[PDB]
Amino acid sequence: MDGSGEQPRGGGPTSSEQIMKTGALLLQGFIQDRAGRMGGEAPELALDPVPQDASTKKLSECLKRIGDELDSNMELQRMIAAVDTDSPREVFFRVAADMFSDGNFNWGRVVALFYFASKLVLKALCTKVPELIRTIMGWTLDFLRERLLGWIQDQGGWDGLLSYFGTPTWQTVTIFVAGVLTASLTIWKKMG
Amino acid sequence: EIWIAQELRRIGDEFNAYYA
Repeated sequence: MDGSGEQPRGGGPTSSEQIMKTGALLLQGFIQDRAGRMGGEAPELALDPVPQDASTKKLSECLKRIGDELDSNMELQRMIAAVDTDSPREVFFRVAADMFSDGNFNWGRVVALFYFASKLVLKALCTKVPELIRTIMGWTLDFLRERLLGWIQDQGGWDGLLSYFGTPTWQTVTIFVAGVLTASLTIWKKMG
Repeated sequence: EIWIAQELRRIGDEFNAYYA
């Protein structure tokens, strides 16, 4: 009966928790893909069910390539290497609130945060500490459930992100992302 | 938050071990 009813292409089910669940999957793909650059520990067994979903796959693709391209600039690269890894939560909290004070829903404040987060994850991974890797992920989702979820739901899920992915004049977008990251870092590294 | 991050941390692992 319900299916026999008139439905415009699809339906409108609860995407509130759905979006949250998608975030947990997205973070996995992005981390797993980049973690492969470390090698492994001899996969005698391993669990490979093969990613069935193409949504997260496509999203991780663009994120991976962009994040990888954002490492070409040795200028910003060395700037990250000049960070103070004393207070992991405080550093993350600062940059989280920093790009929130203005309340600018430019979307870039999210993708920029992803690059910063992945850099920290990679750094911790190089220290051989899986524990912290799980902690950073929890913090990333923490802020997401805190306020981000409210903005993602409003835009109809990750539709906004899929529409934010442009191409023309992408160079300016690159400078935009770099500038945002630089700004927060400038307020962080205040002489020490 | 603190409690929220814990549940989310679990969710992150929930989906992690779902594909790896």
